Amino acid sequence: GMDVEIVEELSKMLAGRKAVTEEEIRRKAIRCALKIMGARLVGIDAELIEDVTCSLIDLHFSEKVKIGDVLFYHPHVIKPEKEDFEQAYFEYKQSKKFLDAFDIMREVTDRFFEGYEAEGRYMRKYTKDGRNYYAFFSTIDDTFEDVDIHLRMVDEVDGDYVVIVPTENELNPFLKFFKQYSEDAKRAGLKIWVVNPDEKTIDPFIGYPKDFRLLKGFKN
Repeated sequence: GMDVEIVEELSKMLAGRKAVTEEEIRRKAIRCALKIMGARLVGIDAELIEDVTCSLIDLHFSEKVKIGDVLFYHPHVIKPEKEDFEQAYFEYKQSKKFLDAFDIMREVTDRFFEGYEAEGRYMRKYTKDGRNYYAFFSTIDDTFEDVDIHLRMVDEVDGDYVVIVPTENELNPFLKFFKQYSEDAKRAGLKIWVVNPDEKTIDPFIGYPKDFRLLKGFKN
């Protein structure tokens, strides 16, 4: 905990912003919850994230402006200009992509880990014969930014820690991570696996399980 401390971390990330979306707040709330709780995130329910997001929308983005099918939120007499909507929109796309992929990722990862027993939503813990895997669901751009969190996470769990991210359309997201952090990831033993939400497949980007019986579950 606490819910208050997560709401304080979220309010640091959004300082100076004139517009946000609920899906952006929701995504960054899961990432702040991780930063503050680490492994204890396996015990967190969706209701913590509901309460955190409603901190910020219902620093305080109280006032609604609808642009097409997207609901933006802004402060009281702070007026969002084009540039603020454009950034809020870039963040909405990023966040919606993760959020749309989220449940398919947990389906594909469960299927990879059968029949390990499974618990958790935002971090998911898989256990079979006293052997544990810990899966955090994110995106590669987030993982890039949150890399210090993930590097420390590998030593904090009794088992293997894996970040599960979706496929991207461009090369740069995965390519810039490789250039900047692949060696740090290897040295720390951080695993990152890639889910195709369309094809319902999973593939390693960085790192492998330590059981040949799981290697069956990868696409290529």
